[PDB]
Parts: sequence; C-alpha cells; structure tokens
Amino acid sequence: DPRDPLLRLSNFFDDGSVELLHERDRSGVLAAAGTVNGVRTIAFCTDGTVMGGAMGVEGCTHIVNAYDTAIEDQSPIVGIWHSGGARLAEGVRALHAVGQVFEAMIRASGYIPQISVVVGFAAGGAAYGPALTDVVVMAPESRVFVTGSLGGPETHHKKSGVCHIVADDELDAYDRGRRLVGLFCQQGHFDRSKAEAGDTDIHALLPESSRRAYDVRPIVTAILDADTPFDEFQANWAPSMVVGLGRLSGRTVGVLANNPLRLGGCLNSESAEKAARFVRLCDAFGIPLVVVVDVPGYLDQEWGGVVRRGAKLLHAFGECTVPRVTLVTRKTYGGAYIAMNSRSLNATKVFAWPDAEVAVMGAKAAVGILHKKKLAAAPEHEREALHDQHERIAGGVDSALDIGVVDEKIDPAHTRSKLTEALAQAPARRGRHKN
Amino acid sequence: RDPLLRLSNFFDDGSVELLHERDRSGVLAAAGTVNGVRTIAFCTDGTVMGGAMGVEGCTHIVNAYDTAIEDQSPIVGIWHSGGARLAEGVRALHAVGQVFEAMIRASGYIPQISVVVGFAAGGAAYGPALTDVVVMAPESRVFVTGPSLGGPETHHKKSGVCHIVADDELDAYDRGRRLVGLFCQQGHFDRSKAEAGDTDIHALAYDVRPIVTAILDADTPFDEFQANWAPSMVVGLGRLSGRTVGVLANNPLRLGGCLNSESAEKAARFVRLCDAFGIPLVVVVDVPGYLPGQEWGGVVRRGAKLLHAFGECTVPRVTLVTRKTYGGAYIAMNSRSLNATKVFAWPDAEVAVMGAKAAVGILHKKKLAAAPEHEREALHDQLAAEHERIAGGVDSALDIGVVDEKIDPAHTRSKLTEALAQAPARR
Repeated sequence: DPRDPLLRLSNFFDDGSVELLHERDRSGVLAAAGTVNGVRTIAFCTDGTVMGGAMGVEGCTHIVNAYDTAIEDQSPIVGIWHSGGARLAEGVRALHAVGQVFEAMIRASGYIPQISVVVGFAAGGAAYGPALTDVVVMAPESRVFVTGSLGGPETHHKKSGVCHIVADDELDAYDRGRRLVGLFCQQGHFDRSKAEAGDTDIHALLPESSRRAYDVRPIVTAILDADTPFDEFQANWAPSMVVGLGRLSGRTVGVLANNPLRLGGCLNSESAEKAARFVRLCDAFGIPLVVVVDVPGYLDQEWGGVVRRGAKLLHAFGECTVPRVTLVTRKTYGGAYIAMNSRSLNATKVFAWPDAEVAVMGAKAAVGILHKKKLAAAPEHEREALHDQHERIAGGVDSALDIGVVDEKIDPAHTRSKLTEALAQAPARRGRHKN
Repeated sequence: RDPLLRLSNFFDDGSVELLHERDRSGVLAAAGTVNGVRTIAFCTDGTVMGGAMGVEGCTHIVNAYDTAIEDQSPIVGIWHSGGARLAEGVRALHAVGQVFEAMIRASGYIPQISVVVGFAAGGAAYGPALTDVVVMAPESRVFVTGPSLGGPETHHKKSGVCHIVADDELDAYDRGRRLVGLFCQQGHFDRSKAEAGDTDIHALAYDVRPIVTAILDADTPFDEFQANWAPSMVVGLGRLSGRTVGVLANNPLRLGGCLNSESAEKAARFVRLCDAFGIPLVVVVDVPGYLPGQEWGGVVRRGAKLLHAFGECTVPRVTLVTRKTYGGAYIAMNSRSLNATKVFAWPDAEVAVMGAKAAVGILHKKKLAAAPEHEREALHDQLAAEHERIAGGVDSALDIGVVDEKIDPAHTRSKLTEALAQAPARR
C-alpha cells in the first residue's frame, strides 16, 4: 500500500499542485507534474505494488516521455525510485526500454537538475538509473543489491560515496529532495546588508598552534546563514574534504571544505572526485562556490590512481566558469595550493587569515633543501635549531600577495561579509558538461 | 638530457624551429614536423636543476600552447623534469598552474601526447595527467612522491597512468610520432582496402586480444593503451582502410570478460577521447555481466560513465557481438539504447540479461523448494534448452531492432568498415 505512485508523488508535491502525464498505466511508474515550494517540476515515482516495480517497456515510456517535458520546459526533473531492476520476462524490449531512460537522463545532465530520490529497492538499471543523475538522497530503508549486499545508505555515505544523502526517514527524502530543487532553482540574488548581522569572528573557531588539528565543519556553520544548510554531500566520504551546498545572503552557494580532522585535510584520489564532481555541479548549474583552504599536501601509499585521480580536480576548477571565491585560513601547499581554486586556475578572488602561510613545502620546517648541506648529521642532539624547531618571516600573504596570487588580507569577524561582497561582484555564468 | 638534440631527435629530420632563444629556466619550446604534420612541441631541460619547472620556463610552455591552439596543431611534451623550482616559490608554483590552465583549455580540441623520458614530480608528474595519451619511457620513472614508487611497468598496473609502455627512449619518440599520425592523420575509409582482409574469423573461455588485430589492418600496428591496467577490458587505436580507428573489447581471460570498477573507466575515458577527435570506433562484445572491485560500491557510480560516454557520443560507434552479452553491461557496451549507429552480429551470439540457467533462477521460485532434490541440480541444467530458444535466441533481438542484422564470419571486416563509412561524421 504505502508504495503507491500517487500517494508518494502526493507526498513530494505540495498537495493540489499535481498533474498526470500517462494513463494510470499500471505498468511500474507514474509520471505526474506540479510544483515544489512553488516552482514547477516534472517527476516520476515507481509503483512498488505492481510486479516488483521492475522497469518495463510501458513503464519506461512515460519516464522517458517525462524527460522530454522537463527538458522542453527547462523545468527540473525528479525520480523517486523503488525498482528491482529490469523486467526479466520482457526479453530485451525492457532492456532496450531500461536503456533509453539512461540516455534520457544523460541528455539532461546539467541542462535541468536531475535529483533522484530512492526510497527502497534500487538494483540493476535502477542502480545505475540514479547514478547518472546529479544528487542521490537515499531513504534509510533503501538497499542496494545488484550482483552480476547487506543494503543501506550507511554503506554509501561511507566507502562508496554512492549515496549523496542519507535521510532521517523516507518521508524526509521527500522533504530533502524538495530543497535541492529549490536551491537548484531559487538561488535568487545576493544581499549585502544581511550577512552584516552575522559577522562572527570566525578565527575564534580556529585552534591555537598552527599544528593542533580541528574539524572544519563547525567553521562552515559560521559562513552560512542560520537556515539551514548542509546539505553537505557524503560527509562520510573523502573525509579530508567536506563539500556541501547552501545559501549565503539568500543566494545559494556550493561550499568545498578541506576538513583537517581527517587525514589532516590532505587531498588524495578518493578526496578529489568528491570535489571534482561537486565543482562542475555548481558550475553547470550557475552556483557560486567558496573555497576554505587549509590543506598540507596529498598522499597505504596508493599511487594506484592519484596523479590521474587528482588531475581531474584541477580540471574541475580550470574549466569551471561560475563566480568562485577562494580563502586560505592556514595551510595551502604546493600542487595542492594550485588545486584549490587558485589564480592559476582562474579564481574570482583569493583571501587569507593573519597566519595563512603559502609554500611549496611549508615552513616549519620546509628548508631542508635550501639548507641541505648543513642542518644534517652532526649529532641529532638538540633538534631545537634545528632543522625541526623563514616560517614567520615569509609564507604569510605578502609573500604571495605582492606576487598577486592572493588578492587581500581580511578581518575574520567580517569573513562572511567579504566573500559575499567578492562573490556578488562577478557575473552570473553557466557552462555545459562533456568533451 | 640535452633539450635541443632531444627535440631534433623527435621531429622530422628538418624541421625543429625554436620559438625563442635558448635560456636556462628548464624548458625548450620549438616548432617542427612529423610525417609532414605541423607539430608544436616542448621539453624540460633535464640538466638545469633536474628539469625543474619555474616561471620563465612554464611561460614558454604556455606560449607553446597558445601557438598550438592558435594554429590548430597537436602538442607534445617531453619530460625530464621533477617538480617546480623549490626556491622560486609561489611564482614557480603559480607558474605551473598556468601550464595546467593552458592544458585544461586543450582537452577535446587539439591532440596532446606526453612522452616522458626522465623524472617527473608534481606539475611534471601532472602535465602528462592532462595530456590525452601518456607514453612512458623505461628509464622515465614518473617517480612521483607525496608530501618502486612507480616506473613505466609499475604505472601500467593498478594505476595505469601511462597508456603505451615503451622499451627505449628513442623508440618512445617513434611511439609519440606515429601517435600523432593517428589523431592528425586520421585519413578516410577506403571501400576496397577492406575486402582483401576479412577472414572467416568466427571459426575461433578464450582470449579476445587476437580478434581486434584481425579487424584492423593486417599491416598497421595495434597501439593498445592501458593493457595491464584494467585488463578485463581492452582499448587501443589502429587503422581500417587507412582511416584511423578506435577499438574497445571485453576480455575473456581475466575477470570473465566482465565489467568492473576499473574496466568501465578504461573504456570510459577512451571513448570521450575519440568523440573528441572525430575518430570512429569498433566495439566487440562479450561481457557476461558486471563485477564489484569487494566494492559493489564503486562499480555502480563508476559504471555510469560507460553509459555517459556512449550517451554523449557523437562519433560513429559500430558494435560487434561475439556470443554472450548481458544486462546493464550489455546496454553499457555500446547499445542502440545509447543512440548507437548500427549493430551487427555473428551466427552464434546471444543477447539476453542473464541467460538460460539464470533466466530460470529465482523466477520459478517454487523450484529449489518444491522439487525432487536428486534431480533439482540436474533439472537446473534442464530449463536451459527451451530457454536458449524462447530466451536469448537472437532471432528475437533482430526484429526488436537492437541488433540490426546478423553478419557472416567471412564478411566481417567489410561490414565493420561499411557501416562506419556510410555514417555521418558529426551528429
């Protein structure tokens, strides 16, 4: 019973806003219409009461048919899933039908938003169905068994990064996917005198010694208003990188944080494809980003990936064209400085904190190449000179600022203020996707 | 290590034409030819501080790029570097990001081959990463480091950052030269440089590698990429009637010719590459499904990119099915679903989702629960005969339109040549 297409669409749509494309084609899916918090959205849920939900010819039809609506009406499209993959009896006709939907999504990839919202079953093509989409909000009772196990969002929030969002309950998946279509579509404009009310000294949320770890998620809370955002995609994945979407003086912004709590904020292969996909997202949807840099470097020692698996994040920033402001609070080193929306990748503006050092090796201590033939093997007795124990008399801002690659130094009380100011001064832009 | 000769040791004997005076930053950028093709190049000076990447150098590679893109010419990099001048600081470090910045404005437009010969750390280990084909010389250890660690044999396995491993530096120059003869000398299909070529091939688990070889020219080499990394999948360029051709085939040997988190990726970029260079393709199916990695996690989100690549694919892409092909993967391996050109087949090749034995499993549910045990395991081998026909029989998926027409084992090359030919070049 509760797996009813209309009962469900009725749960996502604000009640009396619903329409209906295809017949009550009791085939597997229902493709209704209507708005989300006001803004119109083509959708499609699947009937999990009618033959497993396994996607068939007839059922796929309205699905694809619904694409070319939302695609023609440049309105967003959403899919509350619940399918045991393809209908084994239909032969290939279904396989074909299962496969036209894929390409139905792929054509929308960045033209309209494509939230998927999986409530339960999700296998085979329906396991790849929402892969192609843009944001996967998994329902706490949704599983994934496509063997050609165990099931759950708890396994994808971590490990696989497959599921973008775990929901408090299936009903929240309706409530969650409903804001992502608002943020993707009611980003609105900026507001100069609205962050002014919330100019917290953000440097307060920073450790004492630039050596003592912390968690950047709390810092984030400050830059974003109080309502009520994050809405950060798989926190449990790429733990040294906390990406996430959200509003700022009304206007919606992508946020990519380098969380030093885990791995010391250090980037890596698995840490890139989080960002690397998250940037081109807010890029291909005209959403400003913010970069909160505090990363030492990048790495057991899997070279099995890295170089390629880290090139793409540069490619994410270097090809991106949305308004994007960077800021460094402490760290920013080497080929990782470069990789964090720096000027060499065409940043909008780049900001920094009082002790926001910027070097290719660090500073305490990063001299063991310059001072190579000295600070060496006389005793190891008293390593307080040392090398170990330049730094303060360089690195910070001006050491990179007169060079221009950093644009300013700022009072963190009005950290929020600055970005918003810097972000409001670029033009709206949006790109494509592929080659 | 000396840049000049080393650049004269790549170009056509001629031909090298310095796009500046020879300084000491650690870069030498010069124009020239390869089989008569306007080619721009650049090489890091292995001598000067280990080929390090600094400001006035990167600048030159930049101006190489601006000139490659200006003139619509491919762009090669020769790399005996190893990072970015540790004592030029942010300038150098920013000098590199500029080079990416160029290189990033290079994907999908002009060709870009990296032919590493010396060390490579940081930006030097990252330049290659933004260049389409990565050709790694023996001694050329991309000996990259964090904050062996990987030679050419090593960076062809589990990583596979390189594409064509060499066996000597100069030959690697014969690699990278011929390698532009494919992108910028694609050629045009010849209708009769196809005929005297198609064997009755079908007459042969197994190994797929030697099938691809018979599809392409008998003469022209099979420049396979990636091989040892992601092996259950096969990719690599060649020719057909003179027209350059891309090829990707399942690999009955490892992993049961199936898809896996690595597999789909290797094919994935490979396609996006070709549709970004007008080159047409050939896809010889034999995937019997997917596989995790036990990451059942990656393979889903990571499998998607096969769907995309073909979805977003506007170059010709004719498919050949060899025997079995199944589910998402079957759809994945260049199906009509993803706007395919045409699909041909061979007299003994089935298109289904799982197939007999499987195509009766769990469906009949009341089977291994309500049947005589001393026959269940044997009557499990029974439901396959009616199946094979009523399930998976290809004279099904003929009418259904997904496999255009069945082609004879003799008349194979002509076909994979014909359909690619009569097709449009764009859209």
